[PDB]
Amino acid sequence: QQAGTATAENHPPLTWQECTAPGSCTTQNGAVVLDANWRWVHDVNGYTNCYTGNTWDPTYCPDDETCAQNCALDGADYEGTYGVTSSGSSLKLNFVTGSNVGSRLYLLQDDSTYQIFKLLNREFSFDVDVSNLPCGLNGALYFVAMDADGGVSKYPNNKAGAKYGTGYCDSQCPRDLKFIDGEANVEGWQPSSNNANTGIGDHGSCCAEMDVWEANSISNAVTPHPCDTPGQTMCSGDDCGGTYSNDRYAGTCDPDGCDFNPYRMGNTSFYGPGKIIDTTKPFTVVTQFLTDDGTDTGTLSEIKRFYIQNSNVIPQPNSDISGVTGNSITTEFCTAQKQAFGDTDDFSQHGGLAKMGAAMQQGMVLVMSLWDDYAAQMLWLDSDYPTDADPTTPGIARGTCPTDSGVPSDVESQSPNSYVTYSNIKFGPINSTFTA
Ligand SMILES: OC[C@H]1O[C@@H](O[C@H]2[C@H](O)[C@@H](O)[C@H](O[C@H]3[C@H](O)[C@@H](O)[C@H](O[C@H]4[C@H](O)[C@@H](O)[C@H](O[C@H]5[C@H](O)[C@@H](O)[C@H](O)O[C@@H]5CO)O[C@@H]4CO)O[C@@H]3CO)O[C@@H]2CO)[C@H](O)[C@@H](O)[C@@H]1O
Ligand SMILES: *[C@@H]1O[C@H](CO)[C@@H](O[C@@H]2O[C@H](CO)[C@@H](O[C@@H]3O[C@H](CO)[C@@H](O)[C@H](O)[C@@H]3O)[C@H](O)[C@H]2NC(C)=O)[C@H](O)[C@H]1NC(C)=O
Ligand SMILES: OC[C@H]1O[C@@H](O[C@H]2[C@H](O)[C@@H](O)[C@H](O[C@H]3[C@H](O)[C@@H](O)[C@H](O)O[C@@H]3CO)O[C@@H]2CO)[C@H](O)[C@@H](O)[C@@H]1O
Ligand SMILES: *[C@@H]1O[C@H](CO)[C@@H](O[C@@H]2O[C@H](CO)[C@@H](O)[C@H](O)[C@H]2NC(C)=O)[C@H](O)[C@H]1NC(C)=O
Repeated sequence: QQAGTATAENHPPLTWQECTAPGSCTTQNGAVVLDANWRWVHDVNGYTNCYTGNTWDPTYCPDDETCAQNCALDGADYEGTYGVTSSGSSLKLNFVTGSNVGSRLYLLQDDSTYQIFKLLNREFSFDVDVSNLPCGLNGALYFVAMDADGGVSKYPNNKAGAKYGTGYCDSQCPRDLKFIDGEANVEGWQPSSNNANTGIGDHGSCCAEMDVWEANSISNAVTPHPCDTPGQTMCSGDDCGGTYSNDRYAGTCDPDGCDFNPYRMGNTSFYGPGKIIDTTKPFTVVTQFLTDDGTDTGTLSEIKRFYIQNSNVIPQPNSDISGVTGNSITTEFCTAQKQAFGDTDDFSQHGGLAKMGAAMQQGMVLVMSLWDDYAAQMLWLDSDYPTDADPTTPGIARGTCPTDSGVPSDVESQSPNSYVTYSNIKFGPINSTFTA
């Protein structure tokens, strides 16, 4: 994709902190950028769309390469079109703005380069307000093994780069992306039946993903997802696997992950409105990525979670699922959880924590997003899933929402002013970001 000139691009600023020890932190002046899929794509020599609704225009896009040469990604009116604002260390993502639904943003080191985090033997903390996230919505904060430059050094026909939010990948090997590896996704494009703005092409973009936070006011989950190749790679067709291929398990990435959602793990009292972590008010989420020998070069061995609300430091609750002990993600936990729930252990198949840690070694980009779910209505996060199962069977119930909830047309109409706000990001050594 070319860099368009019709709408100006300016990245909202966002501060965050690096800490060396508890109470000893310094401020980084970051910024965020909107993902390429949200942008106008048009003729590089004019203003005619290359893509409208969910249709490519063959005049500009007779094939993937020509399309990328002929078409430009343009700038974003962050507040007015996309409902994205920032102030100091706070980033607020509104749900519906006009016809736009949510957003996906990346943290920048500079105007052409994503910030890279090396998570091994480190701790990441942030504050969040999920109070205005009802059933069916997901405010996500997570890491993916994207290239820092958005692909530009590898793919000459990508001139837009990180400045325009190119290069996304995740453990679903998403095929909905309009540009992957300097090519458009026109040649095998199939418009979505239920989303007027989207489709699925032959190309997908795979990489490992550490889902630190997927949540609404009902439920949350923390979920690593390994891939066979840790960093960004292209896949083709149904061999991509992931949510939108014929078979989610056909590819090189684990689409399910090894998840810890306290409600799903048998403690419904812990997280939600008025609960131990009371989602009607903001709180702090701390996540630690521990290694087997406690050093920067050890193998990822344990992912731990603490919450802070009203100055009370509260560990993740223990699992109350038979056979599955503790409050953290480890190989033992993941093996046990898949067995107890009767779920396929695709996590182990794609290298588990060892491959997650390999991705962490490559460096990962911070993503903050807000979305609703055309495939599964977020039922996997906040309801009973699958819907044919007995909600009393361990693993089925993940939150309080009914199985009719979360249909995009319903929640976009009923809760347009929903939002998620992330703030006070802190990163550093274990125990450096909070009062252990
Ligand atoms: O007026 C300006 C300009 O508009 C152009 O039209 C734009 C329009 O402005 C945008 O609102 C619209 O944005 C949608 C994108 O087309 C669409 O691809 C994107 O799809 C999302 C999907 O809705 C969402 O569920 C999905 O969520 C992912 C999360 O982000 C991740 O965190 C999680 O891990 O995984 C989930 C599921 O995959 O992400 C996809 C994107 O990958 O939704 C956008 C918001 O509604 O784009 C239009 C262009 O297509 C118009 O063309 C111009 O003429 C005009 O100037
Ligand atoms: C759901 O999860 C919550 C949070 O983990 C559980 O509450 C916690 O239960 C533990 C074990 O009983 C409590 O720990 C104990 O505290 C007492 C008194 O301070 C101390 O004597 C013991 O040595 C132990 O440390 C803990 O206080 C409590 N945490 C909170 C924040 O309330 C709860 O039991 C779980 N509910 C269900 C139904 O499983
Ligand atoms: O964000 C990427 C896509 O996510 C899809 O949600 C999936 C979750 O990311 C994944 O962790 C969850 O895995 C389930 C699994 O499907 C189920 O069989 C097992 O019992 O529990 C796992 C943990 O909840 O799967 C869901 C659904 O595929 C979104 O549906 C999709 O829109 C989005 O692009
Ligand atoms: C981070 O702080 C925690 C909590 O103070 C430390 O964990 C404690 O470690 C001691 C042994 O060194 C144990 O007796 C306690 O039971 C632990 N508490 C908890 C909550 O786990 C931990 O060692 C610190 N990490 C580092 C790298 O210093």
